[PDB]
Amino acid sequence: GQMQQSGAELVKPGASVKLSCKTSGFTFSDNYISWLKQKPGQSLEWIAWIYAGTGGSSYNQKFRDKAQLTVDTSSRTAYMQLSSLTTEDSAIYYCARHDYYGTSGAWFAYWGRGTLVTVSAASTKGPSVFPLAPSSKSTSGGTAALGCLVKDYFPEPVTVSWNSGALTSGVHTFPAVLQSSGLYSLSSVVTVPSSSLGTQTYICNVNHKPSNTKVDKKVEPK
Amino acid sequence: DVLMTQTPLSLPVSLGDQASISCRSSQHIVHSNENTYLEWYLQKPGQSPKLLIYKVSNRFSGVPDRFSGSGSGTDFTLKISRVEAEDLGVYYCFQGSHVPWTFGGGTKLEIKRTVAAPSVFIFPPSDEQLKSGTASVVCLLNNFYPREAKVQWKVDNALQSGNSQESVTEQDSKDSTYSLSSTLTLSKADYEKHKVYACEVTHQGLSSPVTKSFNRG
Amino acid sequence: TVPPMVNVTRSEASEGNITVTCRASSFYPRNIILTWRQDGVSLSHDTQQWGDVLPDGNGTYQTWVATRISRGEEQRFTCYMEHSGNHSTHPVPS
Repeated sequence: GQMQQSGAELVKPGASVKLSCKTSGFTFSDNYISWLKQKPGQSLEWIAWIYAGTGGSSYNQKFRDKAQLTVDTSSRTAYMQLSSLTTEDSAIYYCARHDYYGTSGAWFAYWGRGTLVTVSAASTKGPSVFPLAPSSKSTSGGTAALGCLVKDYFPEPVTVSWNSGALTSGVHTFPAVLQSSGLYSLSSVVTVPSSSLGTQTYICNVNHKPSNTKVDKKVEPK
Repeated sequence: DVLMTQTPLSLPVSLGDQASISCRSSQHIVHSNENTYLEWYLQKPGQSPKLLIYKVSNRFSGVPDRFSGSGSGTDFTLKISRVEAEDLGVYYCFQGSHVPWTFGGGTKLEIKRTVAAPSVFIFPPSDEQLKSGTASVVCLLNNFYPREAKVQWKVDNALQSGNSQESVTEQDSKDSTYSLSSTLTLSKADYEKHKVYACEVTHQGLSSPVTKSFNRG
Repeated sequence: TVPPMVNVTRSEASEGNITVTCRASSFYPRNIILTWRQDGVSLSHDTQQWGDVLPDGNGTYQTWVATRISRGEEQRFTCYMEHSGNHSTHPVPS
């Protein structure tokens, strides 16, 4: 089936947020929906499950007062409400299903893509996008490297494609680094034939959903 | 609570070799219904965890038979008989037997491939950025193995410090390599006060260190 | 003590055959027997698939058991459920 999780959230300390896991392509009422927490570069924790058929639940006692699971049978959608948010509640949150009839005793058989929750008082901010131009200084053999510096945004995440998804071959988009400013920055590069730099145009497409921003930057040789 | 300890934390393995990961629980994990809900998950880079094995030894649909799970009491093992490139990522054992349910710390599988020297590139800051008062000079190290590498910045033969940040990608399944970006961040004034900007790279695959550089203008 | 609600469902219909699943739900305590029978005789373990005996989230438990049969033989099969003294036998809908 499908398990569509909502986009990343920026939320203030002390506030709450309601995460959604909209699903299709399977009998929703025959599934235990679990929610799991992962801080980037760390392991996972199990928060709770709710059986969609009954609305009954089990809670990790650590998240007793933190999380509240609900289910809407009509829309085939699961919800987790997290409340009284602190910085330690900043993490990726996954919904996962136990296909109780299809593969019984397998708890997290199918997963959503994850919703990144950032708990911070800082405002949203869209990135500035600068070219990393190809040149003799960025040419090794017959191939050249070119790219985009996506700078000064908050919070995570940002997504980068090249030529509207037509270019994926040779691409590396680096993990963002938190600058001392409190804003993120990342680079996205692509290796191409040196002889292509004349005719073939290259454009990075940056999308930052938390600030409702799309930037397209053409990258020409210097 | 049931504590879940994995061995090793990082697992270098050559293509086609046998890899195996241990998962040790602090007490028994037989659910009162007499099943043992030990599960193994693989998190590939940039993806959510995927189920490989459930109830100790049951291979999930789609999972190749090279993946195998076993063990009992407090001692459980996942084995991969012929490690392909797409197997890289972080492996987690999980117990769903006693509340609260708990994961192991994770085991990072890396493909141990032949030494690959990086292709080194340098990028000057754009005109668009310099108008706003900052200069970012970016150095790229592309498609190398192993992960270990040193990037040194130099501005007129003077070693830099405290004014750069690094980022390394996860291992690419396509060729078992890494790539690294190093950003030198200066003010426009400081940037325009010097001529020669150089990125110096040290890595196993390079006979001697490689320098890429440019002159401002 | 709470007795289970037994419910048989028909699925995976093709080539004159069907899969029949006997669900048992909303029961307490955990201990239960559930098995398909042909002519009152319990089927082999290797001819049936079992759901794990797991909690509802309301303090009660649920399980299931399923098997493949031919259309025309429904009257021949029954789901036997036993739970805390009491027991019952449940037909296949046609």
